[PDB]
Amino acid sequence: MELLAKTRKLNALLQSAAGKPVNFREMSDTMCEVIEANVFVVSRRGKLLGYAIHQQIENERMKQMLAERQFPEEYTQSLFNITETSSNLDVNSAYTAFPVENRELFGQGLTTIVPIVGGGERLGTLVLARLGQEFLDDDLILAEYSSTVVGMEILREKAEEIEEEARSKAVVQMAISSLSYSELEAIEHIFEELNGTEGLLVASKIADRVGITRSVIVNALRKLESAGVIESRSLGMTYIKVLNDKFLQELAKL
Amino acid sequence: MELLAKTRKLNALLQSAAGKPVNFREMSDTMCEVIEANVFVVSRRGKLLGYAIHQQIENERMKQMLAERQFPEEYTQSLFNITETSSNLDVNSAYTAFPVENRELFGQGLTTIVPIVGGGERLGTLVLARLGQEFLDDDLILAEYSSTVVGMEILREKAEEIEEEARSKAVVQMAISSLSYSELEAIEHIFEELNGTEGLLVASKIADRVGITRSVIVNALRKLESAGVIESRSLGMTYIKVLNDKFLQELAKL
Amino acid sequence: MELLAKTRKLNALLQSAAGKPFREMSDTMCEVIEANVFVVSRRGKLLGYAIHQQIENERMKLAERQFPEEYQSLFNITETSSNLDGQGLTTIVPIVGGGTLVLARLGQEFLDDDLILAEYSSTVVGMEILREKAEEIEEEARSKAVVQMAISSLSYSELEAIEHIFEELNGTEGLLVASKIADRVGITRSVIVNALRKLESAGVIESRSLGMKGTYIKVLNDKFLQELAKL
Amino acid sequence: LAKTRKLNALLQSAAGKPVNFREMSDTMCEVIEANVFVVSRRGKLLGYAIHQQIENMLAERQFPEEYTQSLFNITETSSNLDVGLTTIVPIVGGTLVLARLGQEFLDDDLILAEYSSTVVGMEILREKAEEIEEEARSKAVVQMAISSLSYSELEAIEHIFEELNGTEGLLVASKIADRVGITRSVIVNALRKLESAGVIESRSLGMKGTYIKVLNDKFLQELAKL
Repeated sequence: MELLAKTRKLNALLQSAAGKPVNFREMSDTMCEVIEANVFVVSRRGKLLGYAIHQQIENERMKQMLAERQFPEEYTQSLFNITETSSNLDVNSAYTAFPVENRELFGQGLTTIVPIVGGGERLGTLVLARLGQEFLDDDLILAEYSSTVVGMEILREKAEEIEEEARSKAVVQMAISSLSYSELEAIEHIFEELNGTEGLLVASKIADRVGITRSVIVNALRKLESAGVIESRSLGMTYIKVLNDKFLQELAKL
Repeated sequence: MELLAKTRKLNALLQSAAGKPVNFREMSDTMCEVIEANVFVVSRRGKLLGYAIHQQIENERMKQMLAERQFPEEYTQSLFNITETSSNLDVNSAYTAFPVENRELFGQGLTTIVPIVGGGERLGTLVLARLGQEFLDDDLILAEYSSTVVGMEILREKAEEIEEEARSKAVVQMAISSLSYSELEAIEHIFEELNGTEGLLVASKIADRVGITRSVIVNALRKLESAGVIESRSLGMTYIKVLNDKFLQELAKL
Repeated sequence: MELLAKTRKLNALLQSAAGKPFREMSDTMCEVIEANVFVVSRRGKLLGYAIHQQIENERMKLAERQFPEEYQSLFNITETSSNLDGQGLTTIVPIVGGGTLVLARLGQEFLDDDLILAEYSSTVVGMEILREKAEEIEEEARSKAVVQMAISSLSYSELEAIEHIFEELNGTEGLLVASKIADRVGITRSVIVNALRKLESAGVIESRSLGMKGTYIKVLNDKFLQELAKL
Repeated sequence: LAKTRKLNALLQSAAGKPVNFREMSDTMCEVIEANVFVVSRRGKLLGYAIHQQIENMLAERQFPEEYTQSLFNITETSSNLDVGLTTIVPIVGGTLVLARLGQEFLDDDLILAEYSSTVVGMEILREKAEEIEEEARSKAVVQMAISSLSYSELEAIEHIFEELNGTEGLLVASKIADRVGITRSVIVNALRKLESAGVIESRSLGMKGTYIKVLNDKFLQELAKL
């Protein structure tokens, strides 16, 4: 049919959103439009990475599930049993997206569960729901097309995390490479006095501890701030803020 | 009726290849199978990023340009004029994938040109060729859906190449931070004597013609070999080989 | 007679001035040697000096930071040469090997009490000149690494933005209107925002706003735009 | 005795480049003529050299606990401490300890003992600074290599060295593909990226598999998260 129309739009979104970064919200919105049904891109753990509502049913049980952006733990592990595409599931199924729970009112309450694979592993679960039309081969082409693209974008987000988790640690260590012996001993006792990420630094409370100059403490802060690890601010008679997630971790290796 | 059957085949490859290739040969092979037509994924400058033949054509006019993995300059800048899916462009054209001398046999010979765009930038050009019948909405979906994925895969490669081209320089620079002054000036004169990637390191004069210790050259070479920059092999009278594309470039800064 | 008192002092200055090197090391010798000090580079440059009596001859007077050179006998003076050149005298102790220490004084002529305070110092100087280079190549290369790390975090579009951003600034600092760059190539402004963050994350730049007037950006790395000028 | 200042001059006027203060201990031991014992503040024998071998555990790396704490509160130069003479000179900006049964301890012997005690400090600080230099750089390269990976081969690398259970070992081809379900070409691309940064140095051995040897001290550790 003129399914070609609904694919060009789905493609047109992807044909700019391609590259960085990954936006599951705007992506689920387009699926919601071209599949003409509710969309729930669900993580392995049951977390909602993105979603979009085409037809909204007024139910405190459901809209709440959407509020934590988390599905019930029992229902989450149930998706693992679904290995292949399971189309048009009934309101009396253990997989339905319609715990209404007066299901007589919901005769046309349908549910489609397409697993989201990145080849090597099941990365998530695409959940559909609709009250108007049956899920045909037409609606499955768009659902599976999307599920494949989601899988790539989940594997990308997970790849880019591992990349940056290591990159951030790398620049932290290079910043440490800059320090002298005293400057390191300085930095250690500095962030012990703070005991966290933010705080005010009493530079006179140190520099008497070991007899090392307060000017040494200045180098140690500039070198870190030079590599963007921190950023200090002149505050009365010094405020420092850590700009790196892994800085505190790598520092705690005495 | 199932276009779905032809989409599952295409989807099956895509997810089961998300694990980092990128392989345009594998992609082209499947398209050629599900689209049921010849596939030519063309780079911006005419290079074939990938291909797969469904129907063996008979001219060595094409069998040589295919053997060269490169399209003519004239035909390439012709592809820029195509801004959107052009379907079934005769054999009488300037866009046809069948440039022949004997055209009277290729009346049913056709061509379809789907552009490949991402981020806003025209990345490549998908080209289809078939003798059978005209490309239907059936094939146009599979063509456009493929051309969309090829787009975001080209963008992956360009971002991962930057990821690597810059990382490689970082490893080089990090190895240079290990050197002393004498250790550095040694490396400078070593690869001034080589005048290339590989060569034999005499150093019987090269070291003491300028007056550089033969032991400080070892430490300098061991440090470079530590970061995987180089790799030396032994002999009576040392052979060296640069394993980093960007090492020489970064070293050309005094 | 106890030279220990004069060598305990000199030593108690180097333990404190351990690392972070010659402007203050020259003051060190000028005090304990009690003579003018001139720490001269292998090629003439003044790495540090300190004056004790200050002959106001002005055939010499140092903001040149470079002598009228060629001076070449520090060439030729391979050993400590005491009391060269009234008693306007000079002691020249070599540091060159693998710079040069020059002492000047009106009065005594170093005695034998001695250059052993100068030779002692002249050795420590050499170790700190060797420290200078090692702790320079360390930083000059590591900075280039941080920059390349920052660039590796960019996408193709995020890079295209950066290439244009600092092609507009025409220098180190300046105001940036993120408005128009998005219109010159047709890429999202959020891309420009994302690109600037990745640089600012590694401390390459700083980027804080000026309202709708624009965003002010200041490059904090000496090696950024250099490495950026490579295709 | 200006040559006696020139002894200590060119003995470490090399100076330089790396830090080998075992070669420093004999420099003092030859010229102060002494048994030299460069001791860390906590107790480890950072270096030593013996001119006068005594018919007398140095084997090794630390001293008697409350002999070290005795040295700690020797805040000043104290020569001829008897018991076989003894001289203890502080090293701080470590501890230098001398001993002899010969020309006592001259105050010229003290000059060279005190002057050396200063140069030691500088080279302890230099060694310590250029060690933290290394230890951090040794981690930076590992993390650099790890950033090159993606989802699958991080998981591949995680399982590989988990099975290796140590530094070196043989990897049985595709026996590993069972336990992660990813293409096994992924494993190769993983091992290649690591050894491209000097983290490993592998070797293929035909139908047996592939041998691998970790070359980075900090790789095994940093990989342990997870």
